[PDB]
Amino acid sequence: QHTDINFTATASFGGSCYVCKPHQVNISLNGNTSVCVRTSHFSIRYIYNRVKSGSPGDSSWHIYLKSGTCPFSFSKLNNFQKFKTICFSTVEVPGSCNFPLEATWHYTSYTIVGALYVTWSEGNSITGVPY
Amino acid sequence: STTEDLAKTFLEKFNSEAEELSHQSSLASWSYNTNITDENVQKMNEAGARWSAFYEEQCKLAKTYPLEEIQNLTVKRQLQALQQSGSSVLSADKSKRLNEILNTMSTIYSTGKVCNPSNPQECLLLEPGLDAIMENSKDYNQRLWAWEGWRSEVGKQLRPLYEEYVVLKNEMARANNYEDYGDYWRGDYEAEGPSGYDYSRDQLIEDVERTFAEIKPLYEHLHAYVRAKLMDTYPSHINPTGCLPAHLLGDMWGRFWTNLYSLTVPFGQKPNIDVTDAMVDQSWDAKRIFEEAEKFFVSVGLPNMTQGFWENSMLTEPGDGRKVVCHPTAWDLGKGDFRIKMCTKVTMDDFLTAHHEMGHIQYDMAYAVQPYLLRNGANEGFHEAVGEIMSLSAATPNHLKAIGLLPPDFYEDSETEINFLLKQALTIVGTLPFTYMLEKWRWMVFKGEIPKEEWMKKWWEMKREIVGVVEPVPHDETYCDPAALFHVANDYSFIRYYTRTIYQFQFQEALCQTAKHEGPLHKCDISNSTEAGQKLLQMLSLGKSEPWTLALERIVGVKNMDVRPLLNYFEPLFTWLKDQNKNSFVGWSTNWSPY
Ligand SMILES: *[C@@H]1O[C@H](CO)[C@@H](O[C@@H]2O[C@H](CO)[C@@H](O)[C@H](O)[C@H]2NC(C)=O)[C@H](O)[C@H]1NC(C)=O
Ligand SMILES: *[C@@H]1O[C@H](CO[C@@H]2O[C@@H](C)[C@@H](O)[C@@H](O)[C@@H]2O)[C@@H](O)[C@H](O)[C@H]1NC(C)=O
Ligand SMILES: *[C@@H]1O[C@H](CO)[C@@H](O)[C@H](O)[C@H]1NC(C)=O
Repeated sequence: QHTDINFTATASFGGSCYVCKPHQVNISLNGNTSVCVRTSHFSIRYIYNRVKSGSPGDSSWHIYLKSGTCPFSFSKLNNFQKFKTICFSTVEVPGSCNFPLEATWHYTSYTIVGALYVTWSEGNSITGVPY
Repeated sequence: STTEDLAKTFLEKFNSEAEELSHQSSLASWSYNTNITDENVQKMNEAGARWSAFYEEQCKLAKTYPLEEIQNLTVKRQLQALQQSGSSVLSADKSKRLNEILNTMSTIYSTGKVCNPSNPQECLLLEPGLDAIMENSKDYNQRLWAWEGWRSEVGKQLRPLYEEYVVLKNEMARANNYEDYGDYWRGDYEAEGPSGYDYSRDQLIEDVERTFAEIKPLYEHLHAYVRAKLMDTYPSHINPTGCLPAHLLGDMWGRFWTNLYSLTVPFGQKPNIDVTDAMVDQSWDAKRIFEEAEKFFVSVGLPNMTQGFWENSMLTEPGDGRKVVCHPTAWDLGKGDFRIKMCTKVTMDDFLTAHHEMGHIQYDMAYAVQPYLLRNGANEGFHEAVGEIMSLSAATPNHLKAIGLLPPDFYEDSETEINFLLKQALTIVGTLPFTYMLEKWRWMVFKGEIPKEEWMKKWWEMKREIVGVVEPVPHDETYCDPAALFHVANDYSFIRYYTRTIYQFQFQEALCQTAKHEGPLHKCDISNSTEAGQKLLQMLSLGKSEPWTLALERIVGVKNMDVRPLLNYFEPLFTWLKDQNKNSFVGWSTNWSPY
């Protein structure tokens, strides 16, 4: 079959120093902390979602991910790359690729708020379709 | 637990409930100031009554936390600040009177009209008509109609209110244990601070006067030169030895002489330093102005403006017929919301003003990293100085070139150097004696050195001695001409506009040495100097966390005002004027008057 994985960061921004760090930032692989691709084809997209705060200071709040410790670019995963195993987790798991999740207020201070964890065994059984 | 720990509990509580109530009060002041309508006045009041309640209650719940007993010099700072303040020590009845007097003075000023005696249906407001006369007109009698109409038909109205206002603000002052409202104000400049860094509030006067005396000669010669030229335009109205008639100076007040440049430029055949005409020839819109200002700020390594700034600023007078307040202000609404309010027009003045107002937003952005109680400029001068530093770099002919607003073949020579330093003296050196006098009057009225039966006598006695400016028409004490200026009717300390001016060169010197600029500092354009950007940002982001004295030592050498960079900026001009004046009568006589 084909599996979609939405990797979603949801963040709320108030608190003491509005500008210094986000208040809370929940991180989720499909509404769970862990997904293993078990289908022949898979897609993964990163979704950033702010909550309403009643302040246009939102949208100067950027949370995005970074090129991590591994030979993949997040965007390269979806572009017909091939694996035998591929699994995604929210929290550090053994022997993993790490895509760190940095947050920033309008490019002032940068402040890491989590990461996407990738585990893989090379093969020709699982494909990354971009559609 | 330790009283200091138990006071951190208080501070943490404050710094949460505040940042919601602040933003909500700010958001409703915005709407009024962006849409004056009686239901937006109401909402504004309510939310600010929520803020007042909390703040004045938590002031008193913070005095319960004694200061000697706290050792952390952040929690001391934060607490000291909460504690001190509050027009809160007054009868519920007398508090409510003040606010009616204050809101009445404000809207009398907002809505005052002066009416053609030919067409009684034609009737003019400062913004937009009467200021336009006084800025553009060359007709002696039209200037006086406007100048006098404003003072006689709104200044008079203001006079009874102003009298109550001094009584009750003097009461508010002495009941927070100050000498008079004048003292209450001068305490923006009090530091306790560390050792070797304190500053009392009775040294502001001393040091204002000390530094003003040192300006007086450069100002005298400027004055001579401009009365000399103004005769060419109002012959038979201007005595070559008397003070300068007040209605002739560029503003409804002569706060700045800038709009006298037309008439006083030394070398006018050269390319125009005043870049208004170029702006209009190149179809510059308000968006263009603010973008160019943004780009300046970026080039020195300071951030660009937030999306919210571009979404919600008000950068022109809106076209939907809404009535708004145009007085240019740079709002920190909190929660990272930053805006400007400004009815912008295509003028080298609003171009410089956009740089100034965006400088405010940068100090505002920078100190948002500091606890709520400390996110204010160090003194009121610092904020307006950081603003004027941007104008200093952005008005130099070099930067004007590189922007486009001077033709590509332009090249400075000693004649255009003098041209520039004349405009920039009309604007800077000019406003210095105005600012000192207005506040000496205020401070002295407040002390009660000046009774009600001399309020307009002393005013024009002092305006003729200190400033060199003479009423064109006699004014009895049925008038309150001080209150005919925004800042006075809207209850704002004015001395900030003096301290700003001595600082803005102190600071510019510093940054230029860090920008490794050689040669005259009036040819400094810190533009493209990321290193000077950093140095500035390093003060900006301290906010009020340190004394203003300590904050001078960081960027500039000294821990007090120093008029020397200002004298050096203007030294070229000083020497040309002194020549250009030898066969003239430099200084004035307080005796002549146009009547
Ligand atoms: C004064 O007290 C403040 C707290 O009110 C201290 O700030 C803390 O500093 C430590 C440094 O390791 C940080 O981990 C904390 O996050 C800071 N704030 C909090 C919430 O406690 C400050 O260091 C103290 N010292 C002075 C004199 O400034
Ligand atoms: C503000 O600028 C953003 C790009 O940021 C630029 O690069 C970062 C790393 C910083 O150096 C920053 O100061 C630079 O300006 C844009 O994405 C954003 O749209 C701009 N905002 C607006 C609306 O002006
Ligand atoms: C102006 O305020 C009125 C209420 O006083 C409101 O109905 C109107 O929508 C506001 N206009 C804008 C564009 O803010």
